[PDB]
Amino acid sequence: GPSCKHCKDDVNRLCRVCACHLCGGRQDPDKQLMCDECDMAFHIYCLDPPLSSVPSEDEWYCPECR
Amino acid sequence: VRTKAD
Ligand SMILES: [Zn+2]
Ligand SMILES: [Zn+2]
Ligand SMILES: [Zn+2]
Ligand SMILES: [Zn+2]
Repeated sequence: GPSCKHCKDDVNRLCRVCACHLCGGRQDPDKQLMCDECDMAFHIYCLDPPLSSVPSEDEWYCPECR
Repeated sequence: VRTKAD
């Protein structure tokens, strides 16, 4: 083999390594921002504070990297 | 920004 050792690519499992790094959820992939440093994914609405839309800038850095 | 959908 799987791409992710932690969930073994099971779409019915939550996974904070290959899905939302905060909640593990796979839903709303168009709202999961990819960090341009660590490449973890983050639901805009799991961030604290939450972002109300997908940012327009080219790059974005998660709370663990900025 | 890149999203998981990309
Ligand atoms: Zn995984
Ligand atoms: Zn989330
Ligand atoms: Zn990051
Ligand atoms: Zn982390």
